Amino acid sequence: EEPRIGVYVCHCGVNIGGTVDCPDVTEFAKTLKNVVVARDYKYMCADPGQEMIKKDIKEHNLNRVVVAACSPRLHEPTFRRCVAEAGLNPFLFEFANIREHCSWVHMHEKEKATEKAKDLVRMAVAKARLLEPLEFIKVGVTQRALVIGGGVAGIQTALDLGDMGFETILVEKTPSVGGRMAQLDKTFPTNDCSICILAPKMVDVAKHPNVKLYAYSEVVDVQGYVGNFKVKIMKKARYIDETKCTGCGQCSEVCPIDVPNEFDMGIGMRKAIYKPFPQAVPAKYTIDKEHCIECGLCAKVCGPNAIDFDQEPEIIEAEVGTIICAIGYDAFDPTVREEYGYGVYDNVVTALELERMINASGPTGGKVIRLSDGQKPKRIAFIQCVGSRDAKVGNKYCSNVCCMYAMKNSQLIKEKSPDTEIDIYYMDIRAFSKGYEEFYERSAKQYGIKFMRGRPSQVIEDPETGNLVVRAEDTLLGEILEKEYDLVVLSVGMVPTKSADEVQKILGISRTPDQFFMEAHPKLRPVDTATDGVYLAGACQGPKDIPASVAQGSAAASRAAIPLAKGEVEVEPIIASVDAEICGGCGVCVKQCPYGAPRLVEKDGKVVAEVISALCKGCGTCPAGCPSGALEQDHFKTIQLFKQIEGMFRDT
Amino acid sequence: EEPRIGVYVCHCGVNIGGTVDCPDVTEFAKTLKNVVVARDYKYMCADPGQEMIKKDIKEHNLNRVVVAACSPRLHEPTFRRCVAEAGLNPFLFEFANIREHCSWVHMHEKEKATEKAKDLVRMAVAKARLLEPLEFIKVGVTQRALVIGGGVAGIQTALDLGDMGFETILVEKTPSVGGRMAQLDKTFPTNDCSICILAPKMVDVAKHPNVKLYAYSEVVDVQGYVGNFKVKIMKKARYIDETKCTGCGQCSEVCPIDVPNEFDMGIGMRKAIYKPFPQAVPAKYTIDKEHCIECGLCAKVCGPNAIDFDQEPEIIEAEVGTIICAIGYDAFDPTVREEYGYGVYDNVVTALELERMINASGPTGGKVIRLSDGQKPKRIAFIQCVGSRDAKVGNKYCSNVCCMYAMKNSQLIKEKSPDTEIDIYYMDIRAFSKGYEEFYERSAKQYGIKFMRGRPSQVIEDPETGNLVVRAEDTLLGEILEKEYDLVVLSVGMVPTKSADEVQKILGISRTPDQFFMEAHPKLRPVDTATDGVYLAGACQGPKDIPASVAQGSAAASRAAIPLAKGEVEVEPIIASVDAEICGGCGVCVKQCPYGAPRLVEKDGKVVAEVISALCKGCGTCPAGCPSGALEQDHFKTIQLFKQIEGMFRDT
Ligand SMILES: Cc1cc2nc3c(=O)[nH]c(=O)nc-3n(C[C@H](O)[C@H](O)[C@H](O)COP(=O)(O)OP(=O)(O)OC[C@H]3O[C@@H](n4cnc5c(N)ncnc54)[C@H](O)[C@@H]3O)c2cc1C
Ligand SMILES: Cc1cc2nc3c(=O)[nH]c(=O)nc-3n(C[C@H](O)[C@H](O)[C@H](O)COP(=O)(O)OP(=O)(O)OC[C@H]3O[C@@H](n4cnc5c(N)ncnc54)[C@H](O)[C@@H]3O)c2cc1C
Ligand code: SF4
Ligand code: SF4
Ligand code: SF4
Ligand code: SF4
Ligand code: SF4
Ligand code: SF4
Ligand code: SF4
Ligand code: SF4
Ligand code: SF4
Ligand code: SF4
Ligand code: SF4
Ligand code: SF4
Ligand SMILES: [Fe+3]
Repeated sequence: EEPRIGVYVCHCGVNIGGTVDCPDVTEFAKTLKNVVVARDYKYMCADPGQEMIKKDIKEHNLNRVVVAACSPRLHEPTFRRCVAEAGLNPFLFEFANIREHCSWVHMHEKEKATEKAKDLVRMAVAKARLLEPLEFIKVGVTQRALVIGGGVAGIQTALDLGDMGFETILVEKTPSVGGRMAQLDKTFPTNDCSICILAPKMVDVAKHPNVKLYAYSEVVDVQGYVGNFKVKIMKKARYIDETKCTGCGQCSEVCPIDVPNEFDMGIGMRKAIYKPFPQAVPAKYTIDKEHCIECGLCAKVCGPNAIDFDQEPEIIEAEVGTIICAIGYDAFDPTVREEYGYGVYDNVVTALELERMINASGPTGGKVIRLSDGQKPKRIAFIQCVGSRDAKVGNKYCSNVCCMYAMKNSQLIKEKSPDTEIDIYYMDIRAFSKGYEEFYERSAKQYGIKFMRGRPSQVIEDPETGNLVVRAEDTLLGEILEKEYDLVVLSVGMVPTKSADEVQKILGISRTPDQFFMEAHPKLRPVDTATDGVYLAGACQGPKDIPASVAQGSAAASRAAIPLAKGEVEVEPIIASVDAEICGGCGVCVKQCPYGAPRLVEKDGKVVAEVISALCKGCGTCPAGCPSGALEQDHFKTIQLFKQIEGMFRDT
Repeated sequence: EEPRIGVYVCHCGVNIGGTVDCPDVTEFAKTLKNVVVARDYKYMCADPGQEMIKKDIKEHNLNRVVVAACSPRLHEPTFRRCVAEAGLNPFLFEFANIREHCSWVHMHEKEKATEKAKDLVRMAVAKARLLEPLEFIKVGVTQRALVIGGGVAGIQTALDLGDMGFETILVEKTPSVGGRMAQLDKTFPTNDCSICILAPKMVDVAKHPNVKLYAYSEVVDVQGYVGNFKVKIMKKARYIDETKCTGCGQCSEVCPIDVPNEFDMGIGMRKAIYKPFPQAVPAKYTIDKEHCIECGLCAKVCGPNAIDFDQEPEIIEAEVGTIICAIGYDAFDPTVREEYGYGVYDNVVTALELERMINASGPTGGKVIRLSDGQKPKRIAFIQCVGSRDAKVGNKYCSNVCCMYAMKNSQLIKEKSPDTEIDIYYMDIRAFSKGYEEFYERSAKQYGIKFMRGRPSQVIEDPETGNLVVRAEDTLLGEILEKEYDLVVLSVGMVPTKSADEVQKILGISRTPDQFFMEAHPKLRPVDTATDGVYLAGACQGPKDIPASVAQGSAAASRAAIPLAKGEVEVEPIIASVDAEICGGCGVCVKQCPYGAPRLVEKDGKVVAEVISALCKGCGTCPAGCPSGALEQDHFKTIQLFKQIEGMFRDT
């Protein structure tokens, strides 16, 4: 049948129309072969736009639709549903990106943007002509979810999913769940005890009938696609019998190797054999082989003889339908900001270190003290925006929680020591949510915490006393201050967790300019990722506080429960297949597929290749590498791409 | 059975122990009748403390436990589970608040705080003896949800729930869904059209097989409890047949009466027969009988003969298991801040009015013009924090979105008119989320938008030109500015929607100090309300942007789907019941219950009262008002409270 194309040019208000002469693109579109209808409209995704496309498909008997608008990554599915509702196969629809790829990047070159939009429409029309109707692959959904990361976000997702009756697996890297919230002393704006409100949830998750918690474990491989993921979990060896482990802690005294306690941010000192924190769930010990010397002194003291160095990590194979990534974040390392002297001056600390110092169960026994002499500081300075809103360190974003935790900890220090003078050096106080501005008002009126508007230039240590001097301009007075302090606290920003690189490669997700994981759309889909069946929850998606993280955990559980509840999802048939009449079995394609989909086989007495459709993810590498042309990826066939290339220069 | 009590005194590190002599309280506790065990421990809510109680319950065959520590509002559930795990009924457990209520408020009066702690332990022990074992009530959950409010939040909740396969009802007050987002032109920080994200969602929700949309309707009554709500929806009369209506609008051209358009904030003029905005869903028309003259001119042009002036509102009865409140918000009315002259000066407008002015489909055709002469403003001033962070107007909170929308609309005005000079008068720029600080950086570096740190003192109009003068201190220079402008935009804050009062009374939910709806807990239950089966989503819970509102919509869908998925929920048994042998049917209790649980009935030839257990929420008002003592609230019986009162002065 002959192509009958409908070209729709969107103005997107003035986002496109303001730069691209949309009516002119529409007139040009009509001059192309097979383009029987062409219209321009203010909002193509809106109800009148979709109804326009639909009505035209029926009235003008179109078999190809071209939408010249935003990015397919945003609305390709929207328009596929719109055309499918009118009876047109969704793979006979072609998107032409003239907004993100044209109007938004060529704002001061309108005539050239208009010319570029015409070529992109022509390139789309060129591919559209040779597109073919494909059947969306209906696949089943394994009734099981996987949550990676055991913090407040991941815990919330697994609790909601388990409460809905869905089998859920929760994988936690460290020996205990709880995340950074377990390291905090109290939480703003209520000043609630962090662990005192988090432990009940850690307990609920550990004994939930629908949640399988795998602590001290890591996801090492994820294969498959939405509804059919095959996941490999490595249950790391603690080198201590899990069942015979009482969790008393008497084998650590003998250990001669001291390791800096990660939980205490490097202030505290733990042993090779240890426990992360007192309220840890599950309550069990672990041997760190990265620092263990295998002297066996701990084994001589250990009664049960739970210690076993011949313990081997177990690889667990599990099948899940959806995956929620909630690996959280790490605190920025301020050593780079050399003028603040972190790592040089003893009394300059990060706010996360301060949290561990304030926390009752911390290394200093809940006592805020100077690391140089052990004395309690009488004067303290908080420096805001450390590692945030700073191009020199590559973090041009706001870490969201630093203004609030700085004011919070200042209140906690005042409650414990009212005579302590506290000054906060800031640019903007961001107390933007419920009770936050009130919390800010309170810090000053009730606790007498002082605020200086001015980002400090440098910190200088007095080598005689260990005291620090903060150099900064009081911008509200137009004068330079040089105030002395007993302790300087750096309000460090949030950065992606160290393992984020590994987790990205395993799930196949992307990152935003801030290096955190990328959501499908900031407003249309805040917890979904462009990768179907993979969602996000918490700080790994971007800097945010506890409630925002808990809300995302719940949101991710809802989004992740949709495929599980439906029990069936539709996946793209943009897969590779071998033309047996052309394949002479050269074997080049076999090793190119990382999923082993193409395989050599005997057919009609000779050897040919055959793609196992289910294992093909649709990359297009093997057809590109096929020297006979027998292999072709549906929707990205060489001929289709060839016509698309011709389209940039001429009509074909 | 004789009470066997176990009293546990917590030190909470030194939070209690540092003020209250805990070992002394423990000694005193042992002198009370029925106390078999009494122990003091550093952290009772920790694993060792919980195991200590569980072990003692079994080893000393205890039937009552008293924990003298923090507030039951924090750990009552924790200790309930702890004792229930040891076999002790959770209602035989009694909390004594000696931290929030004693050690934390009597820090400088240790002796008296110790004496007070002893009395509180004695008061608890006194009630404990007469406590009884109670069993939770199991009720079924109607597999249906109700979403009130058709904004982006409510739409998101309805879509997720419907996508999960749950029958959902979406009630929208105005003739179209979309909310305030529908009124915006673009949305920060992506500068997408509001329609980009919202319209496809409006489209989907209107044709969702599991969602019943009731536009131009209001919930007028809600009765029952979680899983068993009986709701009444009033389908208001549009005076047009929706099934017959095409939504062409030939009628709008013929109608001779002009009504101010609410959607355009009074800056637009609509007709008696109308469609809120061009992209409205349902794409149907409505007749405002408040202004219609009944000339019947619109009926002459309507082909399908849809106009019916004899239309009567229909009351729909529906049964739902859960309810999600997403009624949104209203823009603050700045008339009160008389110094800014809103409602006096023609060229002083609110940012929401500006949104309608700058929207292509708005009254001015997307042209920002002065309302005094129709001329385009060459100089514009944005005043931040209007109606927020201000005690004089009673709004001491941050409205969250004003810094961002002010910078967004300034970018939009510059794209349309680069020669326009824009100055933003602010205190703090709150660009706190992903891409926000970047958006802020961009407004200044790319668009040349200027920022003045100074909350303006007043605006003064030139009566001859209509131009405004902004009086403010440039705090970063310590000088007073008196700059002239062609248009002043007031960045109005968010306040609860007008109907919030009516909805609050229907659902039985509370409000936080900012007048927005109150969440169960800020940190851990951000979308649940203290009223079981009633959840929140969006701006009605507090000022927030679209990304957060969509996330809450999804979060609410997850939380609201838990009871629906379980199909069974439990209810606290701290309810009222009548002792038939004592009740002589005096009828005093009946009218005291706002839920109508106590009812008069005939039993064995005589009249007696009978509480319908499921309708009792457990307030204790009718038993308190019962003159025969036949009515009692389990867990708060008069005798139980009497002993508690005696306990303050002596041992019972
Ligand atoms: C100094 C400071 C003070 C703060 N104060 C407050 C406050 O007072 N109130 C407030 O609301 N918020 C506060 N915040 C923000 C708060 O810490 C976060 O909102 C919270 O930690 C986010 O929880 P999360 O689960 O998203 O991430 P996380 O808490 O970091 O949890 C992530 C979890 O996943 C695990 N994990 C990491 N990588 C992997 C992997 N590859 N595989 C498996 N598991 C993995 C981690 O070990 C961790 O347990 C503060 C932040 C800082 C830095
Ligand atoms: C001037 C301005 C500019 C803004 N710009 C941005 C921006 O650029 N980006 C951004 O992210 N955010 C922005 N915001 C914030 C944004 O408007 C909100 O986040 C968003 O509208 C939240 O939608 P909602 O569903 O929570 O409430 P709403 O949008 O207010 O929707 C509430 C819905 O419920 C309905 N309703 C009300 N009462 C009842 C009842 N009794 N029964 C039934 N239905 C009822 C209403 O008719 C309405 O449809 C801006 C706000 C303002 C004021
Ligand atoms: S290894 Fe043995 S001594 Fe060490 S905590 Fe476990 S049970 Fe106790
Ligand atoms: S064998 Fe390893 S864990 Fe045990 S005492 Fe020696 S160094 Fe410590
Ligand atoms: S939340 Fe506050 S301290 Fe933190 S990056 Fe933003 S402005 Fe800076
Ligand atoms: S690369 Fe092509 S010709 Fe070679 S075996 Fe594979 S499909 Fe056949
Ligand atoms: S196109 Fe080829 S290389 Fe790519 S996933 Fe498919 S079978 Fe593998
Ligand atoms: S039981 Fe209450 S008072 Fe005691 S340690 Fe726990 S939170 Fe603190
Ligand atoms: S989202 Fe895409 S189709 Fe919709 S108005 Fe914007 S550019 Fe147009
Ligand atoms: S003329 Fe009739 S069909 Fe057309 S929009 Fe008006 S009421 Fe609806
Ligand atoms: S009958 Fe009513 S709706 Fe129709 S034209 Fe007259 S005033 Fe307008
Ligand atoms: S978001 Fe900005 S303009 Fe709005 S109340 Fe807060 S500080 Fe003021
Ligand atoms: S108030 Fe008491 S005595 Fe009177 S009818 Fe009710 S239960 Fe009976
Ligand atoms: S105790 Fe309260 S809720 Fe219960 S039946 Fe009596 S008045 Fe109603
Ligand atoms: Fe506690």
